[PDB]
Amino acid sequence: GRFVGSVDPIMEILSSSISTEQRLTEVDIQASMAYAKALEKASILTKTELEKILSGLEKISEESSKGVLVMTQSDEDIQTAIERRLKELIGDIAGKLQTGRSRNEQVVTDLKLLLKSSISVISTHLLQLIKTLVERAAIEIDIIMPGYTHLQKALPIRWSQFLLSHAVALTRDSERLGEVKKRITVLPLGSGVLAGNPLEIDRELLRSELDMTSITLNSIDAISERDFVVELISVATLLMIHLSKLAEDLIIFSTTEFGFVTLSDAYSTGSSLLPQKKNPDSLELIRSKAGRVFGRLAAILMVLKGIPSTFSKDLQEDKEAVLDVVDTLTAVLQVATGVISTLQINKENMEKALTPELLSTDLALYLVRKGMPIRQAQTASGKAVHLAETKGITINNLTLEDLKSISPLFASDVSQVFSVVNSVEQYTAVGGTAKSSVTAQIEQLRELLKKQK
Amino acid sequence: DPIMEILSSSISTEQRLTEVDIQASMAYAKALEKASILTKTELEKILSGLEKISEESSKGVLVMTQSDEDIQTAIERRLKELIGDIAGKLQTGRSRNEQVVTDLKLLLKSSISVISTHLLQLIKTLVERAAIEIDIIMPGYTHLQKALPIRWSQFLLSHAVALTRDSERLGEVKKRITVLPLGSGVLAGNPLEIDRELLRSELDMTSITLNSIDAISERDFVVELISVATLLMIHLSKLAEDLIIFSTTEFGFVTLSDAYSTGSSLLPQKKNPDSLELIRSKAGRVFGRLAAILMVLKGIPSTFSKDLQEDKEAVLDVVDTLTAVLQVATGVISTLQINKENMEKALTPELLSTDLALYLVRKGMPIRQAQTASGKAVHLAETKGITINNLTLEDLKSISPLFASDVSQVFSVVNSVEQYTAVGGTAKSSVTAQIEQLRELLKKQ
Amino acid sequence: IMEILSSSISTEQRLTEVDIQASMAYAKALEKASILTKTELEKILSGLEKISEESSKGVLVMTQSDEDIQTAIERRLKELIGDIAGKLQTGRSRNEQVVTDLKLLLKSSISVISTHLLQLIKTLVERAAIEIDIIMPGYTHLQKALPIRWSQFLLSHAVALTRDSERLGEVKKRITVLPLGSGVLAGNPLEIDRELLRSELDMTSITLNSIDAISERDFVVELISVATLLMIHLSKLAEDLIIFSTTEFGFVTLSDAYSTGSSLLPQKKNPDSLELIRSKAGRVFGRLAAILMVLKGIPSTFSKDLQEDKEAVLDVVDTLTAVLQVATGVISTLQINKENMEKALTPELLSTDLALYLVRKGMPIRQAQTASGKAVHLAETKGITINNLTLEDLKSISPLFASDVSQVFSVVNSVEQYTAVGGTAKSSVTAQIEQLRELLKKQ
Amino acid sequence: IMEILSSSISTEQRLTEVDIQASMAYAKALEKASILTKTELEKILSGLEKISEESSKGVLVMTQSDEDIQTAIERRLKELIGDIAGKLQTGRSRNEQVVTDLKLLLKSSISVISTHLLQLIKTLVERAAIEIDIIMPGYTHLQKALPIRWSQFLLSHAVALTRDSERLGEVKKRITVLPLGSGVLAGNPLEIDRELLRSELDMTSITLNSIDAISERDFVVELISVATLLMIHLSKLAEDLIIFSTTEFGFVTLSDAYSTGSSLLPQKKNPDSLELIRSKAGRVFGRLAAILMVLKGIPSTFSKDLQEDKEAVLDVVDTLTAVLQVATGVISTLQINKENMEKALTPELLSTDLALYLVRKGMPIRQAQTASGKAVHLAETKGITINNLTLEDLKSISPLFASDVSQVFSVVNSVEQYTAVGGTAKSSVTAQIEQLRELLKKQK
Repeated sequence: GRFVGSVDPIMEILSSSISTEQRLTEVDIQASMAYAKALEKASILTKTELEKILSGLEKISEESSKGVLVMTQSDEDIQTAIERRLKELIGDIAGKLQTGRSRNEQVVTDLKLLLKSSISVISTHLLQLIKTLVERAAIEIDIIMPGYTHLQKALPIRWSQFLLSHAVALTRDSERLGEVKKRITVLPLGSGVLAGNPLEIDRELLRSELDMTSITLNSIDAISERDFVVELISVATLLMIHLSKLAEDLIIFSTTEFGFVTLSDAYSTGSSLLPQKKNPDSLELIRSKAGRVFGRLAAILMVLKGIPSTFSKDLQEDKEAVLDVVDTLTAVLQVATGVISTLQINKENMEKALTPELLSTDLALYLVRKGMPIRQAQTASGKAVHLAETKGITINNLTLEDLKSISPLFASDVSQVFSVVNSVEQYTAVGGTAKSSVTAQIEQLRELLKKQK
Repeated sequence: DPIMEILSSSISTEQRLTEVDIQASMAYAKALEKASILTKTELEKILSGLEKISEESSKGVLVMTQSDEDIQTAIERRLKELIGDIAGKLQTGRSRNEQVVTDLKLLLKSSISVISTHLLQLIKTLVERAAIEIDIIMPGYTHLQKALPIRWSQFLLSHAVALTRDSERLGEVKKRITVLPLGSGVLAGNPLEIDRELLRSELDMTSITLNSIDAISERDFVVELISVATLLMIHLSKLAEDLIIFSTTEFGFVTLSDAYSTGSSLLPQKKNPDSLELIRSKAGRVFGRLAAILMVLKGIPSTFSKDLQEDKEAVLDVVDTLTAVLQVATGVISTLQINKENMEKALTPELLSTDLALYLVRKGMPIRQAQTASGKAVHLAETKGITINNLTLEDLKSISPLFASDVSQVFSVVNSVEQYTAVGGTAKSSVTAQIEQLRELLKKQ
Repeated sequence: IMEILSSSISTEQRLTEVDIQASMAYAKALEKASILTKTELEKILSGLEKISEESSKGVLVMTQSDEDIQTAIERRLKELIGDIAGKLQTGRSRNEQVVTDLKLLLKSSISVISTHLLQLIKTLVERAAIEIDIIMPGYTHLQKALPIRWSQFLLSHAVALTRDSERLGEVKKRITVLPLGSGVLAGNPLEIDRELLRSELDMTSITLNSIDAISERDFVVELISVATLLMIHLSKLAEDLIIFSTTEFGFVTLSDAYSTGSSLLPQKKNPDSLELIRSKAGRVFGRLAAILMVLKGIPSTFSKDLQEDKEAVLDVVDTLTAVLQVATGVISTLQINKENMEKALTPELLSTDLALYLVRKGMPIRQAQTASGKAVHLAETKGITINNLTLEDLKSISPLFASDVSQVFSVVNSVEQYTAVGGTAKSSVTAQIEQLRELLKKQ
Repeated sequence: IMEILSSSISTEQRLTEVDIQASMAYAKALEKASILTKTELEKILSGLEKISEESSKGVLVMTQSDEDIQTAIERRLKELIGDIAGKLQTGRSRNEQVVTDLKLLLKSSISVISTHLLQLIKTLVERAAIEIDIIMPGYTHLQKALPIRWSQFLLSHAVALTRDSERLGEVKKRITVLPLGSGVLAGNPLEIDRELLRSELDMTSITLNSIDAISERDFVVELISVATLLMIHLSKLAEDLIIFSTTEFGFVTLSDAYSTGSSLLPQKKNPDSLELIRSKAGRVFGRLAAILMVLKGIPSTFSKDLQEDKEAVLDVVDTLTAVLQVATGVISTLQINKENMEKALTPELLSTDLALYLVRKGMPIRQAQTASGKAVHLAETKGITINNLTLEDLKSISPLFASDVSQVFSVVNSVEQYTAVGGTAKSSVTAQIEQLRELLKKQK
C-alpha cells in the first residue's frame, strides 16, 4: 500500500522540470502583454490598470534576463510563477489578467512563440553550412577522385560533385524547415479552456502584437493539437539523417587506409604516442545525435497516439522533447560547419587512388560513339582488360595494335580516353560531374540560398 | 546462395512497378533516338514492343521469375523476346540505380493523387455534416470530464482542420516527388549528353534533379511521404478513440451503422466498433514503416548500396493502408447516427457555474471575486438539495447584490454556447464562419 | 558546441561513487601485480576515501574542463595525494571505466525498481483479496459482455507485472558481468588479476572478450526494453481506470492526491496521475528507439557514439522509479462504487448463461444459442426483461427449459461457473491470490 | 475495403496446422467433460486429420470468404462430418484461439531460429581456432591503435551472439504457457480440464488469469525485442566486414556467392549480402515499433487492434531465419588476406609497448609515456622508424633501456602481453574458444 494523503510530492517530480519551465519565461511575458492590451480594448481593464500591468510585466522581463526570476515547486509551471510575481509587485490588479484565459491556451501559445524564434536560429546555421559546402566546392572544382558504389571504386568523379550532393540534400531540409515555419506562426491564444474566449476578445490584435501570420480556426483543435511539434522534430530528424551519412562518409575518407581527408585538430583528438592517429570524435558525435533526435520523434508520436481530442496531462511531454531537439540541432549544425570549413583534402592520395582500370567503361563508350551497340562495346573493352591483364600491364599501355585486334573501330584518338579529365568531362548533361554542370549547380544553389529570405 | 534471393524484394512487390518502369523506358528511348544512339526505325520497334508488354502487364500475364531479380530485368528480357537484339540498345548509358528511384517516384506521383482525393472526401464529409447538425449541443470535455456545453459541430470541425493540415502537407511533399532523377547514370550522370528536359516532358515531371550522386542515393521523398502519412494516421487514431468512447453505452452519444461494427444475437445492445479499432491499430503499422526506413538510412555512405531496396515494400504498404483507412473513415462518419436525446441529458446544471461567473464579470466584478461568488452559489444549492438553475433571486442577492433579473438567461445551454463569438469559438456565427472557410480551402485544393 | 553537446554534469556526477569504488578495486589489484607498493596503495586508498567523503556532502565538482567524472576523480586525487595518484591509471583505459561504472550503477538501480515493482503487485493482490465479492460488468471492444469479478480484473494486471518482474531478474544477471580489466581494447597488458576485481566489486562474473566488453551496450538496451514493456502495461492500466473513473461509467473515484479539481465543478475530478503515467510509456519508448539507432551499423569498437547511453538509461530508471510509486498510491487509495457496478449489471448480460443451461441439458451449443436468442427477442416484444419471462414462455421455445432455469438469473451463479483454472469463480480467484503471494516470495 | 485491412491468406494459412492440433486437444477435453460422446469424438478427430493431411498437399483453400483460419477450419470440418462439427465450439472463443495458435507456432519457430543461431556461433568459434595465428591492426574510432589477433575479433561477435541465444531461451519459457481454456474473457464455463490441454499440446504450463491470457501480447513484443538486438549485432558485423573488404583496407574478400561483380571492373566485389543484412535490422526494428504502438493505451480486453501481431511476428521469424543462414555462409566462405593485414602493422603502433617496457622496469607510467614520446619524436627528426633507434639513442632518453628492448618490436610479443582473462594473448583466445564450445554444448 501507499497512503500519502491529498498531495503526494512524488507526482510533482514527473512534471516538467523547473530548468525547462524557465526557458519559456520571456515568451510567456510577451503573450501576457498582448492579452492585457486586448482586455483593455474589451473593457475588462481600464487604461490605468493596463499601465500598471504592462509596467509590472516589463519588470519581470528584466528579472528573467538577469536570471533572477525565482520559481518554487508549488508554482507547478512558469505561467503560475509569473502570475505570482506580478501580484507581488503590482497587487490584486494582476488577477484581472487571467480573465477568460486558460492555462490550456497559454502553454501551446508560449511553445509556438519559442519555436518561431528557434527555427530562425536553426535556419541561419543551416544556410551557413550549405553556403560553406557550395563555396568549397567552387574552390576545389578541379579536384578529381574515385567515386564509389557499394563502397567499391566505380569511376573517377569530381570531389566537388560529392560536396554538392550533400548541399542539395540540406537545401531540401531548408525548404521543409520553411514550410513548417508557416504553420508554427498560427496563433492559438484566445481559445480559452476549450470552447474559445467568452469575452469577445480581439484575436486579430493578439496576432498583430505577437507578430504571428494568422489565428487558429477552431478552439478545440488549437488546444489539443501538437502537429507543429511533430513536424519540426520530423524535419529535424531527416536533417540529422543526412548529417549522419556525411559523418559516415568523412569517417571513412579520413581513415589512413583511404587518406582522402584530414580533420582540423579542433575537431579531432590524438595520442601523444601516435602523432598520426586522429580520431574523428566530432563526426562520431554528429552521427550518434541522429539517434537522440529520432528518439524524441518516436516518443512524441507514441504520446499522441490514441488519446481523446482534448487537453490532458499527456501533452506535457512536448516541452522537453522539442527543446532538446532545437538545442541539439543548433549545436550540431555549428560543429558540422566547422568540420567542413577547416578540413584538409589530400589531393595526392586522391589521384594515386585513381588506377587505369577505372576507365574501362569510357573505353566502351568510345566504341558506342563509333556506332557500335552497347552490348558489343562492353564485351570489347572486356577483352582489353583481359589482354592487358595477361600481358602484365595496365590498359592505358595497350598499343593501338593490341586494341586493333579486338576491333577495327579503335583509332588513334582512343588515347584520349585514358585521361581522368576527359572521363569526368563526358557528363555534361544536367546534373553530371563535368566542370560545366558543377558550375551550373553552384549557380542554382546560390540563387536558392538567396531565395531563403 | 539461394537464400540471398529470399531476403530480396518479393515478386508481388516488383510487379507493382511494371507500368511506370515501362513509361520511363519509352521516354528514355525517345531521348536515345534524339542523341542518335537509336535510328528512327529502331525507335518504332522498341516503342511498339513496350506497348505490347504494357498490355500483358495490364492483363496480369507478364511473368517474372526469381532469376530476373527485379521488374526492370524482367521487362528487358520480355522486350528481347518480343523484338530481339535491338532491345539491348535501350540500356545504353542507363543504370539500374536510376531506374528504381525514377519508378518509385513515378508510382508515388500517382498514389498521392489517389490519397489526396480520399482525404478531401473525408474532410468534406465532416464539414458537411457539421453544417447539417449545427444546432446540436453536447457536453465538452477536458481530461475526459465534463467541463462546459459545446456544439457537436465544433467537435467535427476540429478533426476537419487537423485533416486539412495533413492535406496541405501532402501537397508540399508532392512537389518534391515530381523531380526526375532519370539521366543520372550509375553515379556521375548520363555520359551521352541525353536530353533530360525531353524525359521530364514525356514523363509529366515538374523538374529534374540537380546532382546525380544525390538523385541516386536519396530517399527523402519516401521518408517524407511516410512522415506525413504517420501524422495523418495519428489524427485518425485520435478520432477513433473519441468515437469508441462516444459509442459506448455508458456515454451513448453515437451509434455506428451495421456496416462498421459487429454484434451478437444474444446481445442486441452490444455493437462492437471494429472499424474504429482497426483504424486505431493502423497508426502503429504506418509508424513501424517510418521507423524502419529511418533506421535503414542512418549512417550509411552517400552512394548506392543494397540497403535502399527496403523502400519499395515499406511505401506500398503505407499507401495501400492509407487508401483503405481513409475510405473506411469516410464511411464511418457518413453513416454514424448521433443520439440527440442522450447528448441533452448529459448536460447538467452544474456545468453553467462558470457562465454564472462570467455574468458578474460583465457587470464589473473582478474575475477572482466572480469565481468565489459563483462557488458560493454552487454550495448554497447543495445545502438546498437543488440545482443552481433554480435558486431564488433572493438566494443570489445574498451572495452579491450584482445579481439582477437577467441572471436567468445564464441557465440556458444555448446562451452559454453563444458567448463564444470570437474567431474559433462554438457560437453559431463562429461555427458557420469555420465551415465557410474550410469549404473554400477545399476548393483551393 | 560541446557546452550542450556533451554528457551533462548532473548525469556524470551520479557515477561518482561507483567510479571511486571501481578505482579502489583496481588499485588493490595493481598492488598485487607489483605496480604499486604497500605504501603507495595506502596513500591512494586514503585519498579515494577522502573524495568519497566529499561526494557525501555534494562537495566534489566538475567543470567543462573535466569532460567526464573519470577525469574529475583523477584530478581530485592528484591535487590531494601527489603524482603518486597517476600510478592508478597504469594499463587502465577510459573505454573500460565508463562501461564498468554504468554497470555498477544499474546493479543497484534494478534493486530499487524491483522493490517498487513488487510493492505495486502486492498492493494489487491484497486489494483483490479484500474486494473478492464485488461483481461488475466485463467488457470486450469496450462493450458489456458478461458479469465478472472486479478482483479478476485487478489480478489480470498483477500477473502481467509479474512477467515484467521476472524479466528484470533475467537482465540483472547479465548486468553483473564485470568488464573492468579489458584495457583500451585488447585487454590488460599487466597480467592483472580480474578475479580479485570481481570479488571486490561483488560481481557474479567477468567478461570473456575484451573487444566485446568495450563495445557492447546490450545491458543498456535490454534494461530499457524491459522497462518499455512494463510501461506499456501501465499505459493500459491507465486507460482502463481513466475510462472507469469518468462519471458516465462511474466505477472508480481517484483520491485527491492523484486528481485535480475545481471550485466551480465539485463533481469534476481530473485523472492527471493516470494521464502522466500513460504518456511516460512514450517517454521510455523514446529512449529505446534512440539507443537502438545509436548502435545500428557502427564498427565493433569504442567510438564517441556510445556516450549517449548514460542519459538515456538514467532517465528511464528515474521515470520508472517515480511512476511505480505513483501507480501504487493510485491503486491503494482509489474508491470503487459498488452501487454503480451493480446497476451496470443488466439481465441481458445473462443471455449467454441461458444458453449454457440448455447445453448442460444436452442441447448442442448452436441450437442453444438460437434458443436463447429467441428468448431475448420475445422479451423485447413483450416490453420486459429476459428474467421476467414465465416458464410457459420459455417452454414455448424449448420444452427442455425447467423450473431450475430461475437459478440462471443470478449474477453470482453466473461468475461461479468459471471454476476452471484462471476463471472468475471465487475458488479460481482465490487460487490466483495464493499463487501470486507465493511468487512474490522471491528475493 | 474493411477486409483489405485484414491479415492476408498466406499469413492465415501459416496457422492451419497449429489450429488443427489445438482443436483436437479441445475435442478430447470436451468428451472428457461429457459434452461429446466417445463416438462423436472419433468423428471429429478423423475429420481433423483428413484436413491435416489435406493441408499436407496444400489442398485447403482459405477461399478469402472466411475471415480467418479458425473460421475456414470450422467450415471445412462441417463439410465432411456434418452438424457434429459445431459441438467443437462449445465454450470456446475466437479470442483464445488466435493467441493459442500464435504461441503454438512460435514455439516451433523459436526452435528453428535457435538451430541456425548456434550454427553461426559455432562457425565463428571454429574459424577463430583455425586462424588463431593471424595478427592484424586493432582500431578505435576507426584509427589504427595496436596489434591484435584477428581471432579476438571473430570471438567478440560470437560472445555477443551467445547473449542473444540466452535471451532466446528465456523467451521460450514464457511462450510455452497455454492460454487455451480462457474462453471469451471470464474463463471456460464447462469445467474443462486445462491440464489435459497442456499435456496434449506439449506446453510447459497454463495461464493463471483469463483476462490477461486473452489481451496480452508480451510474448510477441519479447521475441521481436530479442530479435531486434540480435539484428543490431549483425548490422555491426556487416559494417566491420564491409570496411574490411574494401580495397583500401583489403583484409577480407567475400566469395562470389555473397557478392556482385563487374566484367569491366574485375576488382569490384560489391558486399551485397552484408548490405542486405545491415538493412534488415531496420526492418525488424520497424516491427518492434509497430507492435509497441499498437498495444500502447488500449483497454485490458480483446479488440481488433490485436490482429496486427500476426504479420509482424512472422515477418520477423522469416527474416531472422534467412539472415542467419546468409550470415553463416558469409563467415564460412570468406577469405582473409594475411599479407595485407600483416603489412598494415606499422612500427609506430608499438610506441605504447615501449612505455609498458619501462613500466615493467619500475618507471612510473606517466614518466614512461613521456619517455616513449621522446623516442617517437627522436625517430621522426632523424627520418627513421622507432625500431631503428640504437641503444645509445634510447639510453640518453633513459638509462632504464637495455638490449632486451629489441623484443618489444615484435607484433607477436606485443599481442602476447594480454594474457589476463579475455585478452588477445594466444592462451587467452584458446581459453575463450574452450568456454564457448562448452557453452554451446550446454545447449541441450
